[PDB]
Amino acid sequence: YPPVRRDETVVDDYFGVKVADPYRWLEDPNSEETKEFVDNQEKLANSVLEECELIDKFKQKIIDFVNFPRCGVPFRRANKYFHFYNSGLQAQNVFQMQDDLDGKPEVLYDPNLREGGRSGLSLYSVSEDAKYFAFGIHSGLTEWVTIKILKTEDRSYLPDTLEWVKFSPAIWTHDNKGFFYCPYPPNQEARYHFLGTDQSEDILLWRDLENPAHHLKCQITDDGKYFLLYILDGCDDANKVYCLDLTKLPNGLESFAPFMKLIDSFDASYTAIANDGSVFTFQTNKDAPRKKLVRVDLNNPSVWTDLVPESKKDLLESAHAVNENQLILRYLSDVKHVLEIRDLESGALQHRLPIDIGSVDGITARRRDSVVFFKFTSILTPGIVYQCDLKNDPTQLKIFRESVVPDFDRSEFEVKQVFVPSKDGTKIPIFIAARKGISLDGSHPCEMHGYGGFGINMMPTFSASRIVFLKHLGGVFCLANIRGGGEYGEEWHKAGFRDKKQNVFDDFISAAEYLISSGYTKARRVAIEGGSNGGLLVAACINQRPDLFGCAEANCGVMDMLRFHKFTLGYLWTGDYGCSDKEEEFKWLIKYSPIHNVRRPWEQPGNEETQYPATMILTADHDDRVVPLHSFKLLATMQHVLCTSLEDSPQKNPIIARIQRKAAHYGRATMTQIAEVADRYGFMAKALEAPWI
Amino acid sequence: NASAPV
Ligand SMILES: C[As](C)(=O)[O-]
Repeated sequence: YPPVRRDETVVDDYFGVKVADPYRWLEDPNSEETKEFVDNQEKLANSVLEECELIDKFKQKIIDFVNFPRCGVPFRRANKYFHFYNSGLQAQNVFQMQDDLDGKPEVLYDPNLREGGRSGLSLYSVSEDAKYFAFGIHSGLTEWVTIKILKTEDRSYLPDTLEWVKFSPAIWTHDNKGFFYCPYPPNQEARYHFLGTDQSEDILLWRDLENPAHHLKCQITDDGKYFLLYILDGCDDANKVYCLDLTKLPNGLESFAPFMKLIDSFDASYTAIANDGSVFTFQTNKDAPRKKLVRVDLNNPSVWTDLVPESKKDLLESAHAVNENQLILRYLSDVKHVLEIRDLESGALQHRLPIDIGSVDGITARRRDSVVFFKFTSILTPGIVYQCDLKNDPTQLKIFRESVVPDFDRSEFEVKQVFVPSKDGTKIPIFIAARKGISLDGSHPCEMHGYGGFGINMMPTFSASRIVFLKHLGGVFCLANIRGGGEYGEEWHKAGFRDKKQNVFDDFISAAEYLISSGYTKARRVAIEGGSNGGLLVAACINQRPDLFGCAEANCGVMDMLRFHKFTLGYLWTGDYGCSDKEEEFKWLIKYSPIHNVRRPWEQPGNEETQYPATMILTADHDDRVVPLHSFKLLATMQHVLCTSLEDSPQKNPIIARIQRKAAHYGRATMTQIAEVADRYGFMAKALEAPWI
Repeated sequence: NASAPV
């Protein structure tokens, strides 16, 4: 282990509790001492990884399994269709256009020609007349985007260059004169940009200097009549709704704004699904933690009526107006999708299609489209684009595109869903994937994934690397739908946040206990993996029950729960986590903060045989979302407490960081991501003493 | 818009 300096003078008082921070100096990513740490850890990592002789076998198998063409879900503008394509191994997906769904594609924008495809497209917007394509380009490693506009007819750029954007969409008016977007000043704003003008001329529609942390999303209705502005605070599923009637402006957007403030609190979520003139259909969680559809007339805005009442059991995850007078509702029913077709006007059910284990997403059809397309994936189904022609054949899903994994016979494997009790009795759904016919004799290596926060739904989607694990390591994979997610509505989220964050960890630990008791695996043959809030999941669980796990892989985790709120966008997570500035919330946080709860398990009576799992801490060197000090401080703390603070420690399992050079949080070019995942699985196979098959 | 299901 490399020498890592401790600054024994750094100590802080939290409400009478003294907390030492000997690796505070790792918070400065620019010092030579920090850069030397990174160099030293990289060297150590490389030295451990070169002992992991299956990395190259995993890598090539992952490459081979990923090497298949993928056509994304198409969407329509005017007569043209647009979609993403990848021939299999391109660094990023290429944006294509066609005149006909089965006609020859033209390339509209290829991210691979820029910076070797470090980053793909995240902002992509096509104008209503299909003549213009607005998209976001990253300049360097930062999160800042520049919006450029290309003409679809000849692929020439407009001069227009819009700076100081991050995650804004570009929302076009039906007159094709320009678009709404939400930039920051050189305090997010809502602006309108006219084509052929400099950004300095853009019309200001909204700012709130009195609430600088409030952030914005926007939308235009399918009829082109209303601009909707949504105002959000932090990460809560709740928002304001402001409506601007574009038909009543004396001189268009040039006239400048006078929003109708339909909803002006943060009490509930509201997404506009459809309107007929002033009569709006919303999706909302108001008095409905599993969501519902409601109707309100802007001309009588006090009076809301249920259109599709809240299900007693199932989350209404999304809703989409289609074929002029219908709705497709996407329900999540015990973490499996159910698609319903309903009448828009009455809300009446017409058809109901339960979906197999997997996930349907990517419905982009608009009210005026009669063909709806969507994507289905699952652990054992790489990717199908389905089409449903509501005009001519409403009852049938037809396969439009079907991905094929080379040399993968899905019939050798099986996926099941089971429900397991947490400490408090609560039923936790888990998916379990494995070779068919295995013996439940405790002998299989097992990988478990989870997240558990922020109302995020964890779906069992396709992963090529997971198939390598299953087939070539004889592995058992588990995806655990722990609390803190949104899978059973807002009550599931809140049963796993703030003072109840510990429930999330208990759920995950309860799942691992089930997999051991049921005979899939055994204590110390279980690997756990998670990212971001899921990286926190991994780090807390290994601190609390190191005896259960043989390998832990924490991707860009939030590890200093006392100081996270002080860096970049960490302040937006206090909704889920609390904040150590407030004593009560400090008292939740200090009990599970990963860098504050590293302890030698062998010093606990009865626990003399126990060490920490083999641990890989992963992070990009320029993650501006979750700053890498989290990872670095946890690494330093573990290495110290468990290894270099002792002459001949019992901690034999390696503790290392895989630090990606010249990487942001976003990017993930194919080969870069494959390299990372190959390293994570080779390490796991070595940690669990699992042979290649 | 992930480039591949890795
Ligand atoms: C990016 As996060 C800390 O909400 O998982």
